[PDB]
Amino acid sequence: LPRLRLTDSGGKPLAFGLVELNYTCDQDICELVVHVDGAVYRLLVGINAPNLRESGQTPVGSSVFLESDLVTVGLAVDQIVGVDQRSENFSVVGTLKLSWHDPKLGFSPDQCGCTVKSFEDASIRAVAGEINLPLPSFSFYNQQGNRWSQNQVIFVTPDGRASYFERFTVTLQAPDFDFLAYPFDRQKFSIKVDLAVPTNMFIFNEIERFQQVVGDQLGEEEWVVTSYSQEITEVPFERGSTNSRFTTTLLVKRNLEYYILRIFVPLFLIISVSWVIFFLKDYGRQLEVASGNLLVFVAFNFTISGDLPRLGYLTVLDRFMIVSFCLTAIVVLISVCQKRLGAVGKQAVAAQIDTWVLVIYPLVYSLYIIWVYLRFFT
Amino acid sequence: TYTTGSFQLILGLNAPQVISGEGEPEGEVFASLASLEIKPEAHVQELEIRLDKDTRYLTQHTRNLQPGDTFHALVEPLPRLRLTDSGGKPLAFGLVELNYTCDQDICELVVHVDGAVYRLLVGINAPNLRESGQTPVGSSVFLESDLVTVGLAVDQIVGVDQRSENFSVVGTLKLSWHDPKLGFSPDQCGCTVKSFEDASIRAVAGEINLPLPSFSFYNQQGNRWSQNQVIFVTPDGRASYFERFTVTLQAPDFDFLAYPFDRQKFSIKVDLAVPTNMFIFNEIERFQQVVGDQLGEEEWVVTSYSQEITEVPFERGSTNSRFTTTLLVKRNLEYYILRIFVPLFLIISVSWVIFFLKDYGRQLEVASGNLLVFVAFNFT
Amino acid sequence: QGNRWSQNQVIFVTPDGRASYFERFTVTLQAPDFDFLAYPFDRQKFSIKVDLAVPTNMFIFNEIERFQQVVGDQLGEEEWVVTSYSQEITEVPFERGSTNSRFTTTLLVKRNLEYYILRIFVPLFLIISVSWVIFFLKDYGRQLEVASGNLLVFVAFNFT
Ligand SMILES: CCCCCCCCCCCCCC
Ligand SMILES: CCCCCCCCCCCCCC
Ligand SMILES: CCCCCCCCCCCCCC
Ligand SMILES: CCCCCCCCCCCC
Ligand SMILES: CCCCCCCCCCCC
Ligand SMILES: CCCCCCCCCCCC
Ligand SMILES: CCCCCCCCCCCC
Ligand SMILES: CCCCCCCCCC
Ligand SMILES: CCCCCCCC
Ligand SMILES: CCCCCCCC
Ligand SMILES: CCCCCCCC
Ligand SMILES: CCCCCCCC
Ligand SMILES: [Ca+2]
Ligand SMILES: [Ca+2]
Ligand SMILES: [Ca+2]
Repeated sequence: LPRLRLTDSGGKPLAFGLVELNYTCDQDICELVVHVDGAVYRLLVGINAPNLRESGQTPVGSSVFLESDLVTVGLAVDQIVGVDQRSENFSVVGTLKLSWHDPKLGFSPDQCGCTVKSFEDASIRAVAGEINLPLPSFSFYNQQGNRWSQNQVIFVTPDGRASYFERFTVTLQAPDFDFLAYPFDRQKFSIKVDLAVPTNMFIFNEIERFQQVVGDQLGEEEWVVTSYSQEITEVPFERGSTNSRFTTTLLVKRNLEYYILRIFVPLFLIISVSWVIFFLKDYGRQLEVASGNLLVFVAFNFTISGDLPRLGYLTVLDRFMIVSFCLTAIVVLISVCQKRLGAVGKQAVAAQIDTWVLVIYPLVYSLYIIWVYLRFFT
Repeated sequence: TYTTGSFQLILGLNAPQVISGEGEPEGEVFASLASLEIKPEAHVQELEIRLDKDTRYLTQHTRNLQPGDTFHALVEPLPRLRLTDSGGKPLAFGLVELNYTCDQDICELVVHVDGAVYRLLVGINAPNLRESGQTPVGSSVFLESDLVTVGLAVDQIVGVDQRSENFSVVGTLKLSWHDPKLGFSPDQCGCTVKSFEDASIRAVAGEINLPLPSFSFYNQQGNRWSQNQVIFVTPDGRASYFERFTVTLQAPDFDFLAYPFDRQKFSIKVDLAVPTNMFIFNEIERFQQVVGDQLGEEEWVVTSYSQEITEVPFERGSTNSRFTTTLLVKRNLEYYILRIFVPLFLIISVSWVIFFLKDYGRQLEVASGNLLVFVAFNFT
Repeated sequence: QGNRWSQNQVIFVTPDGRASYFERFTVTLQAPDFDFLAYPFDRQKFSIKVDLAVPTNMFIFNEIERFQQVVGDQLGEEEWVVTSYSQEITEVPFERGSTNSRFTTTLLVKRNLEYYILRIFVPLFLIISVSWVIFFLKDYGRQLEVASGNLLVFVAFNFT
């Protein structure tokens, strides 16, 4: 059995549980708070109902405890306008909508001769401070710097139904990025909207899809969206209590054909040039061609240096480039050794080395690819 | 709990209008203060003070004295002792002992000791300071500084500029203190928490006309971006501040001589903008992990961290508190080793191996080609 | 996108009630409709949309005035060449129901083709011709050496 007590809105005690409790109102207006402190329990409460021991009827009348105001939310993404891979942030353009019901905002038409009252170019905080009523203000959790806003409007109906509309361009931090498997990496773009009020005042309750969540645009894009989701949760809030959160997540991947055709095929041809020369039996020509192919490899590497992000740590592509360069240089070393062996009159050993290299090199490349796949993608 | 504050009391005798709370004084008095019939309660406090080479002058402020009160002070290790009001007009001089009596409605006093370590004894309504006997009784005679709790957390290092020697960081800051002047009565607002939003501590202090512990970043470059800025106060007077910041800080201490094997320190300094006799940092709160973990790799790897409170000289004399967070960082060594040193070693080996050849034309041609390969790799 | 820079902003009204607005602007506009697949032979549209912030039952665009040339001529060459333009008034759905008017200006533009042709394609053709012509030789060592050199020349031109 837990302890039960009753206090006013300031914390002054009024009654204590004996578990049951009773009180009678003396002041002009009494605002009460019920404390239960200690497992699952049943709490029964009534006003002007001394028969709570044996009620009989299903709960009648209006609710005794105050209820939170319910908010409908929706978000749509129009265009991803940038991604920063060193500072780990991205920028997005979209639209946001909020809707709720509050009888305190209602008005009488015969005093204005109008059905719709509107506020323009003002944040919800400013309007709340102007009309001296609490409203469900919000913020972006990972916002970097100021936010650009267009078509900002709030309008209210006589019954008290209010709605908010905004078109935004914002930059959001994303420390969850992981570029280890570049360019085969997959990322998540998460947009979080948090209410700036306690959960006992306002709470997100429904999700509205006023448009397509991810909009289609003409032409190609750098990032391709595979799927999306939307969810409502609760998170701890400053000064205790809890605040609601609305999250939109986009799963994205890069364009693979671009990287494959631009990098890997020319690299394969360059490697093949250094492999094929071992069929020659004139070792001077082999040495000269190997020396030229190393320079060609370096030139291609710095030509593609533009598609090589500088992050301060190694990706898959960097490792492959390093291994390929090392093997290309080892080819030149072996060619010099074979030239010397042929000069001293041991051509048979040079031919045996040629056969060994021709057999071994592709096996080494295939084994390295298998190892990379095992250690980075499973 | 109990409560503290000032009050107004209206007493009436056969005057039924008093219960309305608006009774104006009338007639001839009938009641008086009871405490005036006996001796007043004494307060005694003892302090140990030291006059360093550069700190030969010391001053202390006393609480307010009511008319009719008396003040006593003595010093035993001889330095000079004197008493002045808050402006500074002299009131008494030491003979070392000193004595004074209060004439004005409110008296604010300052004790001067100037010249080694000395004992200072002070009392209000306590002429027996020569032989006190009892351990220091009552409330403190000298005013006390307000104690502030501070904490800081780092979320992400977002950039480092190696030519201008500055870096940028994202994190969270928290402050908490207690001030009875900020207290309020709930029955006037029907609420337990009063809040201020989207305003700096300076702006709120200027709006409510009360001193508050404002702060700044010592090495801040340009403007600072702030989110979720809020101040809220409880009826007892407990206040707290919260902020999420993104800031760029100068760091002239960087040294890149041993690059890429260099090690650096990222130091974040928070200084109070008020004298130490008003507010002072006293405790460190760890509300989160000081260094937060993030998915993926980072350019800089944090090895260790520390947090410390110190005191630094302040403009217009006195001193101000400082809270410092330091991160020790290093670069990723595998990246540089695998990307630079191994290919360089292979290139050097190519130029070394050619000397086994006995056909010097081939050796010359291969050396000439390898020099060009070296230059190409260097610019790559 | 972001803030707009404005100069010479003025509103003046006559006693009869005739009012007019004037502004000189510099602005950055988003254009997700771009498609660069056929680069450098691509053609694009630059669209400028002005929307009234009031319901159509209050104010509506009714006439188009050509106070100047829509596309102004400037000395020197430009990266983009305007081929044609158009102006039109339409109606679009508005927040809190109803409708709002829209005024659209569209410019059809293309790149300078001579620049790309002369700078890229002719040297590439000559480089390809060098690798084609060597097969007339019957000394295969010379052919191999020239092919190896021409591959490096190709890579150098590509990164140039
Ligand atoms: C290393 C680049 C790829 C070249 C093709 C290799 C296929 C395997 C053929 C092995 C032949 C060995 C003959 C002695
Ligand atoms: C200079 C690059 C490293 C090459 C390996 C050198 C190891 C020392 C061997 C000395 C051999 C001398 C033979 C005459
Ligand atoms: C490939 C670059 C262009 C070179 C000109 C080719 C024109 C066609 C001539 C075919 C001649 C075949 C002779 C055996
Ligand atoms: C999903 C990832 C597929 C990666 C395929 C790489 C293909 C390399 C082509 C080399 C051809 C010579
Ligand atoms: C969706 C998972 C894709 C996994 C691709 C693995 C490729 C391994 C070879 C890498 C060579 C650089
Ligand atoms: C802590 C610093 C270690 C530096 C080691 C350098 C290794 C160079 C490798 C060369 C291999 C041929
Ligand atoms: C409208 C597009 C015309 C493209 C013409 C390309 C011309 C290539 C010239 C090559 C000469 C050797
Ligand atoms: C694009 C990566 C190419 C690497 C070399 C592959 C050799 C395969 C040997 C069977
Ligand atoms: C979507 C991947 C296409 C790559 C084709 C490669 C053919 C050698
Ligand atoms: C993981 C990188 C290794 C670089 C040297 C490879 C030589 C076969
Ligand atoms: C963390 C340093 C790894 C470097 C390995 C080098 C092997 C030749
Ligand atoms: C406007 C296109 C001119 C290109 C001329 C090319 C002549 C070989
Ligand atoms: Ca990350
Ligand atoms: Ca420095
Ligand atoms: Ca597009």
